[PDB]
Amino acid sequence: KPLPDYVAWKDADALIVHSDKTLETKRSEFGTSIITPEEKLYIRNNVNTPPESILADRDGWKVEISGVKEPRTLTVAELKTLGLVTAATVLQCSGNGRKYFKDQLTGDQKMSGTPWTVGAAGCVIWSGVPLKAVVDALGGPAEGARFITGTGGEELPAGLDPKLLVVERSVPISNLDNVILAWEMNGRPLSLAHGGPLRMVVPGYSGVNNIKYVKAVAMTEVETDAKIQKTSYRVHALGEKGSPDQPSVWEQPVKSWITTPHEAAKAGQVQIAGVAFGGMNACKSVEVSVDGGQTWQEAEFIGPDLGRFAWRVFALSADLARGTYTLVSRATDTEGNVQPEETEMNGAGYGHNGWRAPAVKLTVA
Amino acid sequence: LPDYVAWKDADALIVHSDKTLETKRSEFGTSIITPEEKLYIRNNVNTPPESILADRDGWKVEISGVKEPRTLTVAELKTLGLVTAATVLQCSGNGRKYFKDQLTGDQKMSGTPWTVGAAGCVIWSGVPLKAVVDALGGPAEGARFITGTGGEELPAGLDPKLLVVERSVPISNLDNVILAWEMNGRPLSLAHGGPLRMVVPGYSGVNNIKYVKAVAMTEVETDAKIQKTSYRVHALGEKGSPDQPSVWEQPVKSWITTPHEAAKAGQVQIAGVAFGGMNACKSVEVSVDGGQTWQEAEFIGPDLGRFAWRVFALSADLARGTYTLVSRATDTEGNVQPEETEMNGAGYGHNGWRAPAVKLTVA
Ligand code: MSS
Ligand code: MSS
Repeated sequence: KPLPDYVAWKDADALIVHSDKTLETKRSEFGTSIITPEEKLYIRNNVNTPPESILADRDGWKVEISGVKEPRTLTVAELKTLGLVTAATVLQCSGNGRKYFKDQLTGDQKMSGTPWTVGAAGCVIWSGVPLKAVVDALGGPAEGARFITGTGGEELPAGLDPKLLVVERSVPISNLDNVILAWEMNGRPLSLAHGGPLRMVVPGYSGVNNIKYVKAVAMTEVETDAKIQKTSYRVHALGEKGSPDQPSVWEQPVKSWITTPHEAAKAGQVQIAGVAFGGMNACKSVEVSVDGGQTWQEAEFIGPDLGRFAWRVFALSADLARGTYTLVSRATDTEGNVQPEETEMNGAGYGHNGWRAPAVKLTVA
Repeated sequence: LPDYVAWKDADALIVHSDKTLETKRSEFGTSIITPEEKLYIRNNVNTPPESILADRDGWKVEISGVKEPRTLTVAELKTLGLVTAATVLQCSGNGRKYFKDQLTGDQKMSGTPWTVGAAGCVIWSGVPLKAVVDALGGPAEGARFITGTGGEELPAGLDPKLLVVERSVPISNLDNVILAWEMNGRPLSLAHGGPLRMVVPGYSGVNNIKYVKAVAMTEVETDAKIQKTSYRVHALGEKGSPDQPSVWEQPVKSWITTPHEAAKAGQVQIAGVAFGGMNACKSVEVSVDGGQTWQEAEFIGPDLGRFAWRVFALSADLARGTYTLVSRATDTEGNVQPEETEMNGAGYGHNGWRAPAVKLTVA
């Protein structure tokens, strides 16, 4: 399957093209430098990408800020005057790990959606303006405000109900201090593929909440009742419809997976590495096992600490005999949350973080 | 753009020569890490052919000056350890333009007139030299230097010492030195020293040997031209000689990176990059009036370590006019940038705060 027009610049050999809206990073392509190369970063769109014309005048891009004491519309040019913040986060789809839930289906049980393994995730550095600074410039939040609600800038088709298609998401207002209106990713102007010219980055939260080409940010008393917030991206049992009484895919859980080696290794000393994060919290420690979870050893963190929303690279130096190993990692966050062996089933297949499913088969020769 | 860097971003680079590409001041970004396609280039000799990347894991490195000396492949090196570190990769020439501006009368200085773009901050990943040396029994008794040899093919007939890119640094750097196969998450490019590079954190660019084919623990510095007489700190009109200081440790330095030319009157975000070389940057001051008044700046983004640089920013409310933006950094040991750097003949190691001032026209 060929790389779509809007991501022709990406690295075809590093990606699994599930659909034109769905590209997964290969497990062997994450690297050990923490930061995921831009041309290898995964893609997940719910609707078609806007035209490249929206990047012609980046500084002219408009964002309606409401739910504040002094509401008005500000340009990216203006936003650039109000502040500057840089932060590393784990950008991951709630769908990441869905394949593993599908593997657990018995009988006539069925689950739709992209069968992501581990490649629907990356760690990237964002740069932009803190939402707090933007809200404080406009007098602060309106009294009684409970949510940050961001609206994707895609053109909606005329005639149809906009709420059925709009990419609009709501997160609690306690995230205000963390939220970034970002125009830059990994040192470059933000690409169209990843939400340029401006993206609402919500650290620690799942991909869906990080709104590409954000054209509106509202401090609201209620969640948006858009389809994508009200019934979609909800955690429910098999056979249940989604509904707003259920937990939405917000905070990311503690998670990890092994990234290297991916298939083969020579007998003797082998460096086993991977990535680990705690979502809202930093990863405190990681254990690695070469025998599918029977025996565990403490791993070392590799590289610098990019913050509690980022991931760490970890490594275990293992001396291995000839054979077929089953490499798995189990991470713990700073609050004591640890990955389970398996994740409790849910109907849409969101938020997998089990350690057994994503095991790497290492043939040691 | 030359063949070996055709993948780079032409609009982000100033092409001085086929061996010399400078990053534009407006292209550093505020994410700390310098985009690979925008990273500067400085070669002393022609780049090897792209064929050396065909078999990366098969690339050979002669390790000597150890108890049990032998040649190891990149494949083997990958088994011995793993390390990741962010460093400031900067040419000793960076800032040479500013030294040339200080020349009076019939004084002359050769070399690329770099301003501030002969530098980047990048994440390396590879194997610690210490682990490689420990696997081979440790350093030979009496070893004083880490000497690395560039893998370029030398022309036959000519004295190899006149052209070889071979550099020596003190052995106290052993714990920091990385034999790196990866940069910013990707396999290391040919342009930046792939398939394997000797990264010496805190030291100037010249010491970070591309396509390293030999690493020796030696009792003496290599007497190669590039080490013995070149890259030495001397006065105007003096020849270089090995009694003089070599361009080793980087001094505390900074420069403003944004905005680069224009801004609207009112609130303006003034940002830049700062590092202490061997030491972390502790603090940065920014001035909008060419050094008459100073204000403390904030650090922006995460701390990538003592060898890296920090992004800093000052939020300034500015009236209409023409400002002169300058930054002055201090390291964790109290070393601070001077206004100007003492002159030296080859124009190495500029770190003054006045010369690299940005002219901001506020409308
Ligand atoms: N505007 C917008 N935004 C947005 C969207 C769309 O569609 N639109 N998607 C989501 C999702 S869903 Mo699941 O949870 S993941 C995800 C993400 C992805 O990212 P990238 O593509 O950059 O990777 O994004 C996010 N944001
Ligand atoms: N092998 C080799 N390496 C090498 C060389 C040569 O020539 N060769 N150069 C130096 C120098 S000098 Mo003055 O100090 S700066 C510098 C650097 C740069 O890097 P990039 O190009 O990658 O950026 O490199 C380094 N390394």
